[PDB]
Amino acid sequence: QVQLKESGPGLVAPSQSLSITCTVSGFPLTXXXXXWVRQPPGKGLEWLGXXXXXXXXXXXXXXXXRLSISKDNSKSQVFLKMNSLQTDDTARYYCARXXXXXXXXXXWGQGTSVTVSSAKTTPPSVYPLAPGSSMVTLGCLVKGYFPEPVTVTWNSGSLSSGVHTFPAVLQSDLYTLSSSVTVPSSTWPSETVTCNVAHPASSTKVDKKIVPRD
Amino acid sequence: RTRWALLLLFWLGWLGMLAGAVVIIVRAPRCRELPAQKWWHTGALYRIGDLQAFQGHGAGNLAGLKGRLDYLSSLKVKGLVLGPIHKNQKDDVAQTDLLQIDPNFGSKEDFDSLLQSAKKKSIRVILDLTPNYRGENSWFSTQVDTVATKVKDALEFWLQAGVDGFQVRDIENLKDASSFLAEWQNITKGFSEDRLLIAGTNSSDLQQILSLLESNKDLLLTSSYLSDSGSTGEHTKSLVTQYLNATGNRWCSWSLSQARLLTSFLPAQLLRLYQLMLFTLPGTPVFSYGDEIGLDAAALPGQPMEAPVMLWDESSFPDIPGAVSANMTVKGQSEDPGSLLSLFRRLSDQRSKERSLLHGDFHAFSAGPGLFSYIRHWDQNERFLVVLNFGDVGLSAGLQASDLPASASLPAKADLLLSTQPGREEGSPLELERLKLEPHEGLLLRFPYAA
Amino acid sequence: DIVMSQSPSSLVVSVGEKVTMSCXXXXXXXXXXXXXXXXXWYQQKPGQSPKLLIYXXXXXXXGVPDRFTGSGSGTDFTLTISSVKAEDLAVYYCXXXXXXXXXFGGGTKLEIKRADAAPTVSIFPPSSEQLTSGGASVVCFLNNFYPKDINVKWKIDGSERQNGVLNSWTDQDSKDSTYSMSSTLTLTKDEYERHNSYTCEATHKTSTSPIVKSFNRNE
Amino acid sequence: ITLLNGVAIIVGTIIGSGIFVTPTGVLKEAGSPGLALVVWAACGVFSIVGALCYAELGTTISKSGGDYAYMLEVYGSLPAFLKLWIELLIIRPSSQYIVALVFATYLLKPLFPTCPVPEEAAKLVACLCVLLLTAVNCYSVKAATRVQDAFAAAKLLALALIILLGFVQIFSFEGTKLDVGNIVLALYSGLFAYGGWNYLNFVTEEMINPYRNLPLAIIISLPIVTLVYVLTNLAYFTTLSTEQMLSSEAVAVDFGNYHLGVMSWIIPVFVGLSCFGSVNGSLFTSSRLFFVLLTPVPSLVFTCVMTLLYAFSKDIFSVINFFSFFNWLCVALAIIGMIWLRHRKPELERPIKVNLALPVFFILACLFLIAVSFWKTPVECGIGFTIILSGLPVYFFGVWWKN
Ligand SMILES: *[C@@H]1O[C@H](CO)[C@@H](O[C@@H]2O[C@H](CO)[C@@H](O)[C@H](O)[C@H]2NC(C)=O)[C@H](O)[C@H]1NC(C)=O
Ligand SMILES: CC(C)CCC[C@@H](C)[C@H]1CC[C@H]2[C@@H]3CC=C4C[C@@H](O)CC[C@]4(C)[C@H]3CC[C@]12C
Ligand SMILES: CC(C)CCC[C@@H](C)[C@H]1CC[C@H]2[C@@H]3CC=C4C[C@@H](O)CC[C@]4(C)[C@H]3CC[C@]12C
Ligand SMILES: CC(C)CCC[C@@H](C)[C@H]1CC[C@H]2[C@@H]3CC=C4C[C@@H](O)CC[C@]4(C)[C@H]3CC[C@]12C
Ligand SMILES: CC(C)CCC[C@@H](C)[C@H]1CC[C@H]2[C@@H]3CC=C4C[C@@H](O)CC[C@]4(C)[C@H]3CC[C@]12C
Ligand SMILES: CC(C)CCC[C@@H](C)[C@H]1CC[C@H]2[C@@H]3CC=C4C[C@@H](O)CC[C@]4(C)[C@H]3CC[C@]12C
Ligand SMILES: *[C@@H]1O[C@H](CO)[C@@H](O)[C@H](O)[C@H]1NC(C)=O
Ligand SMILES: *[C@@H]1O[C@H](CO)[C@@H](O)[C@H](O)[C@H]1NC(C)=O
Ligand SMILES: *[C@@H]1O[C@H](CO)[C@@H](O)[C@H](O)[C@H]1NC(C)=O
Repeated sequence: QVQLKESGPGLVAPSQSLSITCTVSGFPLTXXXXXWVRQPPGKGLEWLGXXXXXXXXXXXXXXXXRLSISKDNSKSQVFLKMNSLQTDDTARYYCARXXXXXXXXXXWGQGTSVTVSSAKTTPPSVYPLAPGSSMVTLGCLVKGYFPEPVTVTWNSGSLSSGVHTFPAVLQSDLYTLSSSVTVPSSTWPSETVTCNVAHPASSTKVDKKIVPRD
Repeated sequence: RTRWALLLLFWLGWLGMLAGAVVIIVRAPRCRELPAQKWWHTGALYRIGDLQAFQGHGAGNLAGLKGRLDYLSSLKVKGLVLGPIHKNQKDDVAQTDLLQIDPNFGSKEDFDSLLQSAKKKSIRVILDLTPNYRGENSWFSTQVDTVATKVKDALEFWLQAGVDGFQVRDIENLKDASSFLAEWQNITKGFSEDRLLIAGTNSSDLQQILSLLESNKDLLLTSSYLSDSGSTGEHTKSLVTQYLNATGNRWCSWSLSQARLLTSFLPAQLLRLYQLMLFTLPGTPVFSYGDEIGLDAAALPGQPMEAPVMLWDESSFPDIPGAVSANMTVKGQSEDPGSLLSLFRRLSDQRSKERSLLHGDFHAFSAGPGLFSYIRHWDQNERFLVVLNFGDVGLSAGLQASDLPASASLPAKADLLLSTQPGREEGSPLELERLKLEPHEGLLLRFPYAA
Repeated sequence: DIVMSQSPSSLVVSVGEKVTMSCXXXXXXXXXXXXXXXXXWYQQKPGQSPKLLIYXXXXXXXGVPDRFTGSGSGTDFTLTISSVKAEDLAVYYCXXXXXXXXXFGGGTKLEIKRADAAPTVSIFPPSSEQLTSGGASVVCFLNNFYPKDINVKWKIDGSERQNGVLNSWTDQDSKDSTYSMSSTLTLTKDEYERHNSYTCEATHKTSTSPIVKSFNRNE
Repeated sequence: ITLLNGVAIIVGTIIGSGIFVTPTGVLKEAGSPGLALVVWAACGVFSIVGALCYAELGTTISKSGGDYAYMLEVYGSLPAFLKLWIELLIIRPSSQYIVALVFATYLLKPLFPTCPVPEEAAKLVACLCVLLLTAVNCYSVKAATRVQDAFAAAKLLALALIILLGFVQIFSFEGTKLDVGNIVLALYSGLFAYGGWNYLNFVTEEMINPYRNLPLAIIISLPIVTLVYVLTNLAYFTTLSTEQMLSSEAVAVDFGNYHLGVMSWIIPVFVGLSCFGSVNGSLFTSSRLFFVLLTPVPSLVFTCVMTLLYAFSKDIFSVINFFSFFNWLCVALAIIGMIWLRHRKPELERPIKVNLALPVFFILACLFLIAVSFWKTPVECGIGFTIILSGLPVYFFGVWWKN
């Protein structure tokens, strides 16, 4: 298999340098050229540069001055140095993999959502939702966190039916999203369904075991 | 009175002008002496393994070869490496004599007329001496010590009959390979020091090739070192540079294989990209026949891939009439200026003529990933810059000339001699900081001394 | 620099309708020495990294379903799905497989037509943990409706409150091709306990009358 | 002096030291040696129609006119001043610069056999030959011409030695590069070696009767030199590559090193004294013709200073084509005079009567030579044209300040 693990999203103050990593496995790093691709959300893709086994870069002219691609041959990972981050650098930074001088990025990375701002990291405040008073819905309201990516699943891969995780909206410089799951009413009294959150900018993993209303 | 000063000032002023002229030629740098160029250094070689298939259908005699030489000297080759024509019945030791020619090929008086007609065109015939050229094991598996003396006794006979060198192949199949090449290089040079001995090997790794060249430093060693270069020429910059430092920049042959063509190893998109490289590297390129028109062992049914049939015109292959097109022939490519036969006649023109490509120096510098580039220079003649793009994309070559000496450094513009792909204008000056090559394009740029 | 222009900005089809999307390059993307066209086609499912489908303008990559056929040369190209499935909802891009600066495409979003379906309105009171910290917010979910244009209006026991409400549609499902909509109201501790009944109203094309779910604070 | 010994007086003048510089320049603009050989044989019989009609002209202007320029030009064109001025500033000293410069390249070519010679070191040694030979004329006119006749033997045996090796060793039409801008610019370089036929009346007319001798003594002396100029090209085309002699400053030294090791010692001292005396003899004729208040001595210092001004050039073949544009200009204005004297004056012409066939072949031919190179590259013709009109300031200085 070909796996390209990636660091996950990071928050930085403006005009600070950023080094993003693209740690790989499953193939020799010296025999294929690893490229970097920028994408802002809701827009088009943009290409940044390349690398090799001789650390030879082929950068693009729109983004040549503030990018410095490097490769660590020992741990099999490549680096990308940001410089003088302006507010129009909040984007995803994919790290793909192309054959030896063919420019056909087959196996892509997982994505790192770089978000640049002057604000402070805030841990989320998660509250459950109970219906009270033929199937019924359970909700998980996650409120008050500044760095945008949060992955919410139900009982870590147990519940895959009706799992609607809504996109995050911005108000008061914090993000609030809510999730929903649809299950019959025979299971949830006879079990317990627990919302779990993951905040990869802070690793604040909080669970809330849902109690039923009376 | 008036006669005193004005002639004395000329008596001062003439020595006032001689004092400049006597030191300026001392401050100016002088040439270093040219190396003694032997006859094979002055160009390429050209191998003919099968006379039966070079012209075709029973007319493969040595007597019919004389009409081909005016074509074969338009390519401007400097040698000719005729296949094993001695009498040999396969896998039989006692019934093989290297003195007498097989009567299917001709006779002894036909061969001596061939050497005379080749001297008028400055073409040197190098006789092959692989003793068993019909068995799968080339060097007579048992009783190896008399076949050493069968070649040693036959190294005197063809040398007193006027051949100009020798060639043995498959030296990985006999024992004591490094010592038998020492006795024969002595005999071939002790007769005259303008004779040759090209050995051939199939081993691709470097550590077996240096062990043959550590005893004898005066033979060419053709091998399949450059053969397994990669899918798209991946390790070509790595294999060329590491081999020239392994020998300390000596003289060495540059060929893809010991017997096979170019297209047994490369895609058809990489043929014009390797003929540019094989001429401009510091050595004698050793082509096989058909490598100037792009002959293919495949794409024609019923062909032995060891010895394909040459395609002179559309009547060259009468067995399958609809196979041979009008752009695959020698006649069809001679007038087409964008063909492959014109590239072989433009590059072998520059290899025989200019003095940087003849015996200049080699300094390859860093560039972008996926492309290869190097410089060629003698003392004060024209300088040459080759740029080869091995990738399947349009990379912009970023040439980083930070380790070149001050005598051979890059200019800001250099005019294009020829490119392997049509689409650029030739002779016009070309900037170097914005080069922007095409997919699989190679360039040949020249620039003067200007130092 | 080659400029890539993807023609349809957004299309909507039903299942099995043989959709095509066009493309156009500024410079010619056909190298006239090998006569092979150089263009690529990527597929970006929502919330995921992109995935290669077609390179050299007609060669499907390893592991791609055979619905994706791409053809053309010169400066016109076309990706064709023979018959779309329920999971082929994604965004399709265009690269330039032979260039120094590889300029990507604009993008084209593929929607899916389905028959109309009514929502499933559910309303939640604030939880006991949120009541401890001093904040109050009520949530009105709307599940599994197709046409993706619902105007939710909030009413507090007969008073239509329409100031400071949040809405966030989710992207279209890959299983049943439906949408979802959440609606949360931002109030205080004092503003929530000053009233008893809260009304969430859902306007749709399936029904003329809105669907109403509600609750009372006092029980 | 008879017909036989009188012909040997002619070949002593026309075989100059220009032969050692031009075959590089005739091959550079004609490509292949087979076309380069026919350019050599063309300009030889091109000279024989022009040098014979001058022999019909020069015998009349010496008896009835009595001078080189003036008394002929008071028939032809009374502004003769610019004609003597173009003759004395760009015709005489530039000819004295080239023959001085070939001495400089051949003297240093053993030191730099494969390198090009440092061109700013060839400017110094060329002017070191002229300042030695300017002062030797002004100090003693007797001692100047005495070793000059000894140096006249040096240009012959060094030329015969090259042809001596041209027979010991023993495509051609492939690289033609035919162009009307190239076939007239390679014809200028071959005509530079045929020097002194326009001064041929002062050498041979005094000895014997010019009735039928002087056409017959020139119709056989020009084919006997054109053979020697061709036979020194085949000694180059067989002993060297066409690519080796295209990149060469001294082609004879590259020839001499190929054959014997101490023949490299003997060539640049033999051809070195060839152009050493050829610039010595060129200072003699340019000294007297301005005279024929002022002694002959300041005529020697004026052609000395104005030949050092040509060290600001860049190559020999630039100033050769600068020379041949104006050397062939002034000969066309001379031969237009004699055809104008075919209806004007009786002249008492009994040296030679024939003026029908030969001059009309020539005047249309040198007009073709002057037409192509003016349209080709006038950056050397225009700087020569911006100074021929500059004599008219000096002409206004002569009209009124002496009146
Ligand atoms: C290069 O030549 C060597 C000669 O030894 C080949 O090695 C032999 O290969 C045959 C069949 O491939 C085996 O039966 C022998 O045992 C091998 N001998 C040794 C000593 O290894 C080798 O295969 C050749 N390589 C190529 C690519 O043809
Ligand atoms: C007008 C007369 C006096 C000119 C005389 C020129 C003399 C001084 C020149 C012309 C030819 C020259 C020689 C040409 C070649 C060589 C061989 C070289 O390895 C050492 C210098 C040496 C030996 C030169 C010495 C100087 C030399 C003899
Ligand atoms: C103003 C008039 C009277 C001056 C007369 C003498 C002139 C023509 C001569 C005398 C010395 C000569 C110089 C001697 C040496 C050199 C060095 C060479 O690399 C270029 C030419 C150059 C620079 C010459 C130019 C012409 C020169 C200046
Ligand atoms: C007629 C006159 C003006 C000619 C003058 C020529 C002079 C400048 C030339 C001719 C011979 C030359 C010498 C020939 C050989 C050598 C030996 C070499 O290792 C250093 C330079 C040196 C010493 C040369 C210096 C310059 C030189 C003296
Ligand atoms: C290059 C620059 C400096 C000009 C050089 C001019 C030289 C060559 C000229 C100018 C003046 C000349 C001198 C003028 C007068 C005489 C007196 C005569 O009884 C012998 C010659 C002699 C001694 C001349 C020698 C040459 C001379 C020195
Ligand atoms: C009449 C007086 C003032 C000057 C006499 C010497 C004249 C005729 C000489 C001396 C310097 C010479 C110039 C020197 C260099 C060049 C550059 C070359 O690319 C074309 C010819 C040209 C332009 C020459 C033309 C002739 C020239 C001007
Ligand atoms: C050949 O070998 C002999 C003895 O083995 C030796 O004396 C001779 O020098 C050799 N010839 C060469 C090295 O040219
Ligand atoms: C060439 O030789 C050494 C030995 O392998 C190699 O490591 C190095 O790259 C080169 N050294 C020099 C001085 O060129
Ligand atoms: C020669 O021409 C044919 C057309 O008949 C073409 O198919 C073929 O590709 C050409 N050969 C090469 C090497 O391009």
